[PDB]
Amino acid sequence: ARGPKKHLKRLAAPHHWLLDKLSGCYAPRPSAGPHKLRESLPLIVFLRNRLKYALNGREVKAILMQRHVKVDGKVRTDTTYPAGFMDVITLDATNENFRLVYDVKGRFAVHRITDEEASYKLGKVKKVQLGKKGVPYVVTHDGRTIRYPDPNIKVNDTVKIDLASGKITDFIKFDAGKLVYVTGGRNLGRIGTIVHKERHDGGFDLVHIKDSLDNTFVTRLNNVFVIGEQGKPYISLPKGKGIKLSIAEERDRRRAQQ
Amino acid sequence: NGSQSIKAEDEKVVMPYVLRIFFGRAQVPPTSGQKRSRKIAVISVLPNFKKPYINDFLSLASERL
Amino acid sequence: TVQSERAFQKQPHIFNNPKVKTSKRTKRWYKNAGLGFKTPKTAIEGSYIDKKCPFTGLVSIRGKILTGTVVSTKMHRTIVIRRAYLHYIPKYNRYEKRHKNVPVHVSPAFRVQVGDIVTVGQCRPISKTVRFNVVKVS
Amino acid sequence: LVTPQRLQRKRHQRALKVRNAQAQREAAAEYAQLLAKRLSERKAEKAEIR
Amino acid sequence: GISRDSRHKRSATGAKRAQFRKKRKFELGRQPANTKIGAKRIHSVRTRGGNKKYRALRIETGNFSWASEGISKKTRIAGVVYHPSNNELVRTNTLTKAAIVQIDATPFRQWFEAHYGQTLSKNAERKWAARAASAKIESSVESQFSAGRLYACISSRPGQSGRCDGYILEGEELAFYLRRL
RNA sequence: GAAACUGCGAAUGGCUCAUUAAAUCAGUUAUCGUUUAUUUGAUAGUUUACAUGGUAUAACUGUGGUAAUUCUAGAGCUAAUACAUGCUUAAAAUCUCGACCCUUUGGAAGAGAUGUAUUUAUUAGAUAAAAAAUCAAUGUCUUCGGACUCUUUGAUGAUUCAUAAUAACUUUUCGAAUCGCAUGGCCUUGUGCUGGCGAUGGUUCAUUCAAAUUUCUGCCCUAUCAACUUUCGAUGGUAGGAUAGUGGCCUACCAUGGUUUCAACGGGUAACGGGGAAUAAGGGUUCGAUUCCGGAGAGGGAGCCUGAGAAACGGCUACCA
Ligand SMILES: [Mg+2]
Ligand SMILES: [Mg+2]
Ligand SMILES: [Mg+2]
Ligand SMILES: [Mg+2]
Ligand SMILES: [Mg+2]
Ligand SMILES: [Mg+2]
Ligand SMILES: [Mg+2]
Ligand SMILES: [Mg+2]
Ligand SMILES: [Mg+2]
Ligand SMILES: [Mg+2]
Ligand SMILES: [Mg+2]
Ligand SMILES: [Mg+2]
Ligand SMILES: [Mg+2]
Ligand SMILES: [Mg+2]
Ligand SMILES: [Mg+2]
Repeated sequence: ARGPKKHLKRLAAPHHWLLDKLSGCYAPRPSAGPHKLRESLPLIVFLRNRLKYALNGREVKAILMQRHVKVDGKVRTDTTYPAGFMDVITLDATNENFRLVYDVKGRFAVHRITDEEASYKLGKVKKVQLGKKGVPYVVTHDGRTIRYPDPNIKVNDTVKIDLASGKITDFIKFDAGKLVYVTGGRNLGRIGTIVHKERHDGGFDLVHIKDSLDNTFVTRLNNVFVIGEQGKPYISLPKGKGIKLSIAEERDRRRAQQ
Repeated sequence: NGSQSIKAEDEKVVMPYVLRIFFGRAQVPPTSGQKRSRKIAVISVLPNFKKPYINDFLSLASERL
Repeated sequence: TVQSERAFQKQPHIFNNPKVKTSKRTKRWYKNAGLGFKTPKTAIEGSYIDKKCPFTGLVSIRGKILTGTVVSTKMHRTIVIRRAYLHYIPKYNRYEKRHKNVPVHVSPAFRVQVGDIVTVGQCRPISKTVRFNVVKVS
Repeated sequence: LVTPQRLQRKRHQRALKVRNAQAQREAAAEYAQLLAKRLSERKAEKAEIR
Repeated sequence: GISRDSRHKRSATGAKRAQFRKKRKFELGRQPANTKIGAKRIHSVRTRGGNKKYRALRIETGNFSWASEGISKKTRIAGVVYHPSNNELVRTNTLTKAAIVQIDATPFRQWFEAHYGQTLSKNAERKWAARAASAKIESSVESQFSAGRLYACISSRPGQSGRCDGYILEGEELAFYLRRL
């Protein structure tokens, strides 16, 4: 190619969007934004294919141009705005607030939240560095640059960002016994407690996570997101509480509830 | 001692012009980075001048006072 | 003799102030490559200049670390090592011996002969074929 | 043409600039106070260890 | 015409590679700018991205730094005396990085006069007495000062930045280059 | 609201498999080796003003050439978020140069300089743990004797890293002369002062879409191809030029190197590579131009403007047909 691509075939689109393979030939390409392409849910798919509010792309554009959709407390109008992990989607007319969280199956789940819990978000500190004029700043997983951080905040910590002011309200250190959420890999969507961090200089760090059912799994450190202390999450978790269930047990539960 | 420098015989006529032209450049508001280096250059050339001419340049500054 | 060359060999941006004359030995800058690769004392107290030395030059060791046997040392400040391995043929369910010759930059702080075992670390492209730099000898 | 809208825009820009400067200074002062308090506490702990 | 691709070269084993593709813009090269002493002539070059480069076709002044005294003054370049890469640049008086040049000493000499009150108001006397200890300099630099032309080394790249900055040779630098001269 | 200027797009998409045998491609690494329009978040009291020019033109009026083309010549006009210029805003601190009283332990009116961008030189960026004596400079203090404590420094496995500071430099930048909607608040009642919700621009950093190079392993037939590469760069060192940047990528001087019976080099390929498809009980054997990913091309070579992004071809120029 001679430049950046602007099209996305349906088959090449991220699996977890759950797009029909025969509805069309192309899929929404998320525009550049806070989140990466493969780890983002564009607003069109959220409003049309998940909430079923809009029947087709044109109605989604009609919704957005009315300025009813807010992402992280700011109005967005791009149909392909890449909403992602820990972003708050507010629809005032419906009096609805959503937080985008992966369910156990690894897909973004429609999770309804109260307004108070919608007042803030959580961000993984991706970088801590001194800016120009000797001003420290922190860059989070969603690309927010926050100046004058608390000095104790280090990389891989979690910061609770208030959306109204864009400032850090509190922070959680990455330590053993903390509650964490998996945001990548085959263990995507699971929740557990840290047990031990293996360090490999010049390589990818590994973290052992024990679930509430005492099952253990190892995951690369880049895919871990600290969300609180054990039993005291700082956000409301989706149904299932991040517990992975075997196929047989899922069958049993499904038959029972039916 | 520059190759293109004013000859000693011709200094007496030319230097009064040279002193006055530089004076205005010192009056440039020394405000932007290029404009600030300009003022430094104007004052930096004074040692090249003979002391009597330096005295003349100082005299011009105090004339307005 | 260090200064055996048309241009002066100096470590860039290391200035020995003649006026102060604090010490007779010229100021020398050095760094530890990491990964537990001990910087040899010859580098610290040596007099050579080398911009491609991992300990005194402007080159960083990052990426893969390999090990090999020195096979050739006939060029200046570089060597060629031989990495041998076994490739698996599934049809015959059997292995085959294969080898690859890797050129590696060696700093003068190390003295390497033909046959010894050297561990090397990846760095930026030094030359047409050199992409590794010696970091331990044995 | 010189119109009151242009004057309003100019004034608005100047006010925005001044307000931003003051807010930055306030944030810097707050961070300085926090750093000083942390420093004093760490020095007190070091004195206790001695 | 000038290209920086590695494909046209032979492989390490000596094989003659075939043409994988046509030349690409992102691996281009441009003609050298043989900078020379003369009235200033600099023309811009639009490079990759929106960035810009400055080509020093002609130049006669440069900022030179006396490191020992930690000063930098602007001075005309007398000429190129010795270059390590190729002597033809010395014969042609072409300016490039690392070329050894001769520059006038008048600004540096005047600065040293003013700062130290020695030769190569009570406020001036006090300052001079305070700084008198550091007045002594190398004999080699003083001899050049007497001659009026100092030896300097260009540390900038005129073909890229459009500047001709440098620093005064000193100590082992000066001794070695004097031997080569 | 035609036309035109301006901005943006046209480098996506679609098509084909000619070339390509460690090349592409698959998996896996790296950028402490570099560019990045746009999106997202930060970020710039340090720069006639009740607001500057044609250093200017299109569209348009009018006069014309050619057989012909998305051909255009002269003259007359007129705009900008085009082009080119150019001010207006707190205090303090610090560092220089310093008239002058005075010979002190000196002091000191004043005059200067500081944001960013580029270039260079230099400095800081500490630490495995404890105590003293002096030389020089020289600062706070008291009980005039001597005393002098809590004294400042982030990140990485690793850096000349982030950042800061000193001295200068620049055909050298930037720091809003832009636009919509609306008419609130103070009064000394002035078309006085102040003021809201947005759009579009703009330096730098980070993020995102990307780009470039890159580490390890893996390709069918051929030994009746056994030595190849090196004069005209082949292997490596040094310095420079160029590049967005590393690098024989190229230049100058140097050495004589580099690959190979563990199959180099050369030849054939009805050779784009892979996910995959067929058969088979299993091993294997064959197919994969062809719905997705990646690469290359637009009749064949060569070379470029523009632009963040092209060696573009529904962009341009030559040559060959
Ligand atoms: Mg790493
Ligand atoms: Mg072949
Ligand atoms: Mg390979
Ligand atoms: Mg755009
Ligand atoms: Mg922006
Ligand atoms: Mg006309
Ligand atoms: Mg050569
Ligand atoms: Mg080089
Ligand atoms: Mg073919
Ligand atoms: Mg095939
Ligand atoms: Mg195929
Ligand atoms: Mg093409
Ligand atoms: Mg055809
Ligand atoms: Mg072409
Ligand atoms: Mg096309």
